[PDB]
Amino acid sequence: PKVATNIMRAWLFQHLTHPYPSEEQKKQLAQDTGLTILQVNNWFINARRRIVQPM
Repeated sequence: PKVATNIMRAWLFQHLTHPYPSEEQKKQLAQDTGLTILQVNNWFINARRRIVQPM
């Protein structure tokens, strides 16, 4: 769980200007994390929603 989260957090911070992984990138992250494409996409939707949310 921690490893998977760190994989996607590292990718996110390396792509803050365009935090939208392509279909191929989603497949790479799913392989590295052990998550499905659906789960990977959900994690990034939530990440982008929480970044812009107010305090």
